[PDB]
Amino acid sequence: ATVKVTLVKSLNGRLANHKACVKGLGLRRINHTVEVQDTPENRGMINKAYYLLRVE
Amino acid sequence: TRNGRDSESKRLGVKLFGGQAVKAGNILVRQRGTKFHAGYGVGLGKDHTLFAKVDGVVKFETKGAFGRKYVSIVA
RNA sequence: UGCUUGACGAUCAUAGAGCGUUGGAACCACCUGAUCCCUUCCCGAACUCAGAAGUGAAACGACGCAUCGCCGAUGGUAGUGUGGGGUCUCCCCAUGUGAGAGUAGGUCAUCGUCAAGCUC
RNA sequence: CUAAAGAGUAACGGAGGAGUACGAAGGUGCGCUCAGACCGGUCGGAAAUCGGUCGCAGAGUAUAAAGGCAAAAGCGCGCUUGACUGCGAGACAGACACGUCGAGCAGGUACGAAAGUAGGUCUUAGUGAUCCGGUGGUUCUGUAUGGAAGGGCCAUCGCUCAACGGAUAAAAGGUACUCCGGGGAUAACAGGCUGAUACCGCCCAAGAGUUCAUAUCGACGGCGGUGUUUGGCACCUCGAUGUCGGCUCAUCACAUCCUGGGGCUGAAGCCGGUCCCAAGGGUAUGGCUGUUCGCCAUUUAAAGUGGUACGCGAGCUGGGU
RNA sequence: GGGCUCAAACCACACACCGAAGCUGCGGGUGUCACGUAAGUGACGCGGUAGAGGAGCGUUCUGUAAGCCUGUGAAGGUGA
RNA sequence: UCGAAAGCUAUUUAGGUAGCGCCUCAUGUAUCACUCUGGGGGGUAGAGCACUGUUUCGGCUAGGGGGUCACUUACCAAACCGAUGCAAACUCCGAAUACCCAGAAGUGCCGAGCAUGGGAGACACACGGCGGGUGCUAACGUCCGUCGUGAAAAGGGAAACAACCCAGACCGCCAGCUAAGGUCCCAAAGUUGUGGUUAAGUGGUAAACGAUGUGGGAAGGCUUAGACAGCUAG
RNA sequence: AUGGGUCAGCGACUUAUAUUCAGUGGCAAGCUUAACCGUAUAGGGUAGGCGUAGCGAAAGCGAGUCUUAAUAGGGCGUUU
Ligand SMILES: [Mg+2]
Ligand SMILES: [Mg+2]
Ligand SMILES: [Mg+2]
Ligand SMILES: [Mg+2]
Ligand SMILES: [Mg+2]
Ligand SMILES: [Mg+2]
Ligand SMILES: [Mg+2]
Ligand SMILES: [Mg+2]
Ligand SMILES: [Mg+2]
Ligand SMILES: [Mg+2]
Ligand SMILES: [Mg+2]
Ligand SMILES: [Mg+2]
Ligand SMILES: [Mg+2]
Ligand SMILES: [Mg+2]
Ligand SMILES: [Mg+2]
Ligand SMILES: [Mg+2]
Ligand SMILES: [Mg+2]
Ligand SMILES: [Mg+2]
Ligand SMILES: [Mg+2]
Ligand SMILES: [Mg+2]
Ligand SMILES: [Mg+2]
Ligand SMILES: [Mg+2]
Ligand SMILES: [Mg+2]
Ligand SMILES: [Mg+2]
Ligand SMILES: [Mg+2]
Ligand SMILES: [Mg+2]
Ligand SMILES: [Mg+2]
Ligand SMILES: [Mg+2]
Ligand SMILES: [Mg+2]
Ligand SMILES: [Mg+2]
Ligand SMILES: [Mg+2]
Ligand SMILES: [Mg+2]
Ligand SMILES: [Mg+2]
Ligand SMILES: [Mg+2]
Ligand SMILES: [Mg+2]
Ligand SMILES: [Mg+2]
Ligand SMILES: [Mg+2]
Ligand SMILES: [Mg+2]
Ligand SMILES: [Mg+2]
Ligand SMILES: [Mg+2]
Ligand SMILES: [Mg+2]
Ligand SMILES: [Mg+2]
Ligand SMILES: [Mg+2]
Ligand SMILES: [Mg+2]
Ligand SMILES: [Mg+2]
Ligand SMILES: [Mg+2]
Ligand SMILES: [Mg+2]
Ligand SMILES: [Mg+2]
Ligand SMILES: [Mg+2]
Ligand SMILES: [Mg+2]
Repeated sequence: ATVKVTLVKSLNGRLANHKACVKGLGLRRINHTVEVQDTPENRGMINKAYYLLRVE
Repeated sequence: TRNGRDSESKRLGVKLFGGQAVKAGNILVRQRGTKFHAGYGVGLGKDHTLFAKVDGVVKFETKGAFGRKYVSIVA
């Protein structure tokens, strides 16, 4: 499938690998939405940084 | 009577973990005694250094009648 | 066809220990003797040699038994990564993870190569 | 150990060791298995040597601890010198300099019948760069030439250079007679944070109080408050924030010394004790001492306790410091 | 702080709204890549001390310059 | 345009310097990060008592001490048995994380990686969270690990308030939506809605301990064979 | 905490010689001169410097060389 992911919280002051999880999904700024393939590798980045994202 | 002395850290321990490619001569374990024992293709140094005698991948195994942890090199 | 015995392994206690029963045809052990090879900081005890009168007593092998040992869940609990919160020496919530102990229970192993005998 | 299950990781953190030893305590082949307990046994006893059972590493391993140890890495015996020479794939460790491990090749050995094992010791401490000088080798160099000297190369010796990356071959103090450059990076004063300590209050109540815990006290313990003493820290100030005491002038708090109002009393009265309320006003003079204080004398209704840069030196003093 | 008590407090739930230089909109500049052998388009960027890198302004003198400007007013000064 | 450090090691060194770490530029070269899956070692949190120490009961029993002076125990106590606790320098056990390696998708602002070279700065750090030592689990204390912020970061919130919360400012706009935090007035936005609690201005500072404050819940005793309280009498 | 009463003027990364790296030029297996000469920024002067070969302490050997008993391993070098 394919899932809509939107960054809703700022990346300032997060852990480095949480930022790399948001950066690894293609997200650049707050309220920016990407379309990533619903794959286990992409899901693990969404699950790690769930508190920063809005997934729908 | 008092304290304040210590010796330098010896940088002991496992250098190559299970499934890592090894060349012959590669040091696998630095240890004080034989916490790990030399299995197939693995040599033992004066100071009980475990080193590779053949090329392959590290395999850690516990086996034998004494429950010794062995370091072996497999293909 | 399978069994028994012996040697060597796999594995290293769910495999061990203890207790009890059993095996001498062969194998093995105990056994006989010591001049010969060889041995004892003394001693044929062990090691070694030449044997087969005696015995399965010891040991060993097999079989049985949860007394010990060993193995051991499920559930819960403790801890804990991340995010958040409180009354912030310490805790809680969401999510992920998850023991140790203990409990129910389990175990008197399993497999391979070769040689001899027997069985079918 | 701290050290947070890879490595590493500080403190004038918590504990111990080293500055060696061994030609056997190294190598190898062969062989063996401790400590302790119990029983029996001449001296012999808790414990000596001997025999038996249990024991299964609780012993040993030159030495501190930790990690190891059955192919024992522990113990004995025979023969030995591999505690060899050149090296060295490849790694670990690491700022550098140093450091660690090492298969394998060649030469030459030792032990074993042989496969094999041996480049020191169960491992991790036992150490000191360069310069300079000394000694043994050397096919190198040799200031015209041949030599030599001297130099190079290889081997090796001389540092508690221990402040151990070692300034020199060679080195202690005084300064209130002091001086410069700096620092609030760092002390003394005051401020700040904190509150161990201090002071004040409370909780429990064994006990004292003739009996009677709580009129008055109250052990053993516990909980607070204040900022208030002795401290802790080092945040402000070292291109300067004047110190103790006195004098003058104060201002605030209340945990009240007098006066005012009360409850309880082990309160007959007079006088007290304790607690609650109350901050309006008041709240000594001298001797000694620089004293604050204190002791003393004599008063007073009383001679309060604190904060205010231990109030107050661009207001005085200068006795102390 | 005023003031507040069937709160303007506390507990629970819900729907609104306010709120930044965050995000979006509109206009502009600039950096780096890519496409462009072009003007330019596209994407992503553009807080900053020590410090590194890049690109400029202005002043005096020399050449260009025996030129050019200048008493129909130079430099300087003072306003727009 | 990019953009640190206040670390390690050494230093007659400690407020200096040097190599490495971290910044920048250039050249070259192909790695790197996140996640998933798979392969590893560990001895921490927790736990435990199998070892080493340290506990407390009880049972049984040496041995020691009394009465004899050959027998029996007034009194202590080894071991063992059972129950029961503790430990940074205890461990029969033992996570989560973190770390090492391999393979794989997408995303990297066009690059992350590495190498070589030119130029540095820096080697006084501070606070907050978490794990610790130390201190009194005192200090805006001190010393480590680790992350975040400040340093070198403006804006909004926390009254004011480096280090906390939200968020990272290229410029302009008299446009809109949100974050933290808020919405009676100061002062932008609910004197919003629903159901409760509080009466202390608690809210809007604190403990042991004390109390018929008040709300909810689950039980129990006595009770119209007279409960509790009051009154009369014994 | 420091410094500055204000204004105007002055006031601090320079220069020489050696050198390394970068950029940009000349020439190129060569490149370049110094002193000096020179009717003199020309031209000459090529002594010297760097490069074209390395290894070794060195004698020396040389695309090899050093270590070594070793033509084995290894070090550095050689394919510009
Ligand atoms: Mg015999
Ligand atoms: Mg029998
Ligand atoms: Mg279990
Ligand atoms: Mg379990
Ligand atoms: Mg560690
Ligand atoms: Mg760790
Ligand atoms: Mg005896
Ligand atoms: Mg005895
Ligand atoms: Mg030994
Ligand atoms: Mg001569
Ligand atoms: Mg000589
Ligand atoms: Mg030193
Ligand atoms: Mg004098
Ligand atoms: Mg001075
Ligand atoms: Mg200071
Ligand atoms: Mg002070
Ligand atoms: Mg001050
Ligand atoms: Mg001043
Ligand atoms: Mg009062
Ligand atoms: Mg008064
Ligand atoms: Mg009046
Ligand atoms: Mg007096
Ligand atoms: Mg007088
Ligand atoms: Mg004063
Ligand atoms: Mg004054
Ligand atoms: Mg005066
Ligand atoms: Mg809105
Ligand atoms: Mg706005
Ligand atoms: Mg913006
Ligand atoms: Mg735009
Ligand atoms: Mg920005
Ligand atoms: Mg900028
Ligand atoms: Mg002029
Ligand atoms: Mg930037
Ligand atoms: Mg020195
Ligand atoms: Mg624990
Ligand atoms: Mg990986
Ligand atoms: Mg320093
Ligand atoms: Mg420092
Ligand atoms: Mg620090
Ligand atoms: Mg501090
Ligand atoms: Mg400090
Ligand atoms: Mg600074
Ligand atoms: Mg702010
Ligand atoms: Mg404000
Ligand atoms: Mg309003
Ligand atoms: Mg309303
Ligand atoms: Mg209040
Ligand atoms: Mg009644
Ligand atoms: Mg001044």
